[PDB]
Amino acid sequence: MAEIIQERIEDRLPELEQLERIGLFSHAEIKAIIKKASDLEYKIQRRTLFKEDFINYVQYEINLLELIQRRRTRIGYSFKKDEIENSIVHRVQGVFQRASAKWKDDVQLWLSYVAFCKKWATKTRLSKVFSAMLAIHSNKPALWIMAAKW
Amino acid sequence: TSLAQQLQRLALPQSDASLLSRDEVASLLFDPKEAATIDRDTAFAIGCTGLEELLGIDPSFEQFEAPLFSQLAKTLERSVQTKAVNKQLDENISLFLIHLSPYFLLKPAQKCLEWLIHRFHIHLYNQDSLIACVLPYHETRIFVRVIQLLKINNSKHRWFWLLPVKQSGVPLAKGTLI
Amino acid sequence: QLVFPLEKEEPAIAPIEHVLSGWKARTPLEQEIFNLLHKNKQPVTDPLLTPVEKLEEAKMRRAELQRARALQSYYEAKARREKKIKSK
Amino acid sequence: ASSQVALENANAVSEGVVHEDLRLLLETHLPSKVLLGVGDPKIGAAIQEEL
Amino acid sequence: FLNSTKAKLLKLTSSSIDPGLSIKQLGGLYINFNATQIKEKKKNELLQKAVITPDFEKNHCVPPYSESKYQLQ
Amino acid sequence: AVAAAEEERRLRQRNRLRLEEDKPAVERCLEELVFGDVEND
RNA sequence: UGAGAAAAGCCUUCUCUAGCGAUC
Repeated sequence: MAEIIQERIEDRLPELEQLERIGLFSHAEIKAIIKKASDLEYKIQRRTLFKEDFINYVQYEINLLELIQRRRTRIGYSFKKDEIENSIVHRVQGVFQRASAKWKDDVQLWLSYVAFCKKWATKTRLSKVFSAMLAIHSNKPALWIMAAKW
Repeated sequence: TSLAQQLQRLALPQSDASLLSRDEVASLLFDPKEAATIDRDTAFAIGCTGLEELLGIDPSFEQFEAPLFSQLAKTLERSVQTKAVNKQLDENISLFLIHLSPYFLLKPAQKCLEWLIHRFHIHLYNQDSLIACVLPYHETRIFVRVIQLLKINNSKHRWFWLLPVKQSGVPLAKGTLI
Repeated sequence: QLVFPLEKEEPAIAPIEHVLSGWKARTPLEQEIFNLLHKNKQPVTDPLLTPVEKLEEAKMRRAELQRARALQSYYEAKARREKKIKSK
Repeated sequence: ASSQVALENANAVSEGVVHEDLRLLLETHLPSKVLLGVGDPKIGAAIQEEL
Repeated sequence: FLNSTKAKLLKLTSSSIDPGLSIKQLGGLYINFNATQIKEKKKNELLQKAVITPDFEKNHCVPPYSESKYQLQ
Repeated sequence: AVAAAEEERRLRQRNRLRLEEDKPAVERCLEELVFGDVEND
């Protein structure tokens, strides 16, 4: 139940406390982020699972990344990218991998995963995504063109 | 039963049992079994859709977008705040129900009423306002549903004479009203 | 903690470029394209993207890898130049 | 792709020979020290000869 | 996102590679990357499963709001 | 190292001050998504 | 057998399966 969610929140804690070190975020903002992260985490660890919960989780993390990106330019602080941004991107990649494993037939989820890998992920991670796509969706010529186009 | 009478007289809507459990949920649009499987986001979406539909027919509803159909109203729960906040909420809900009363037979008004019942529990806190809103349509069946939402079992209650139309599922007769 | 077996295991998903090496030619279309490339100088596969199983021909191949790396930096630098112009 | 394609593969599996579609899948997604599990001993020998 | 390449930025070809299917032809991406379709479907499917139906005014007695488990059994 | 820590504390206070006075309209849209709309006063 | 026997309406405690969840 809450043991896995607790593990994930304690994993999320260090980048939040580093953000509090930055001065990018205030303590009440950290509390609100923790609360909403726990609320979103509780939905995707249930016995009955829906795709929209995964979509909302991914969208919330993307919005948090965008907010951090906007605030870093105003502050002028460019250090500690790896401590926060890479951790968030790794968590989002794990969420995408679980969602794609659960629902293989949904092409739209695969394309959203490809788009996020293009925007935020290393090129080799995007390379692995196309191989997973073409392995089970080799009967669609358009997907072959998109991989060759990239 | 003297202790039982004292306890049942001491009962208040704030300390209701349904606040602390999801076994039963009151809903105007759905049966309680399906109503207990609805997330707050879905009910908020239904309420916003109903209000957006209502805005087309009548503009003057826009003032209800902020206090009742926004994120602040989404997070707000009445039991946590003080009596002054509840009084201001009562004024806002009474005004919105006065505005809703002409359009009650339409579906968007039913969606907005469903969102209000889901979020603010107006069937417990604002019985008089709801009855005033729904009373001119006592010959309809949606009136019977709204009455079935309320709890009027006690014979000393103000609205006890409306008990049979809840128990039998029939509209109120005009002769009884007269 | 000790993990057994001691031998390491490769990651589950190959990143496309490793997979491209394994394929050969059997279609007549592939044969002509295969033949025209080797009679000339152009390689079939990207050397830096596609790893190979770990004298003079190795030395010139290393020079080819250095040139291929040089073009990638040149294209990136030219891409950086146009990005700076659009920012301005 | 089609029912006629499926019927051709069904005959090849019964005879124990390797159809062109089967080799196309095997060559593409198998790295080339590989253990392959098959239900028929005859098709296993045929694959080991071709690949 | 569908067609935004750096080759478009640095012009090297007259025209680009065209995939036949487009995002607009499909339902569209599930997420937004700048400053909902499943939510309307969930709302619409939930709306169809409502006690208030056509001929609701036609029926003479409203079905009971709630039943005890013993009576249902 | 105590004086070094006191130097960092004021740096956090200086960064926190600058992020609150001026906020663009796009940022306020983002903060409602990330933090919600809750008033405790 | 002997809180006699018989029938209706409410709470309390608990038993079985069946999907579902474990793929990062």
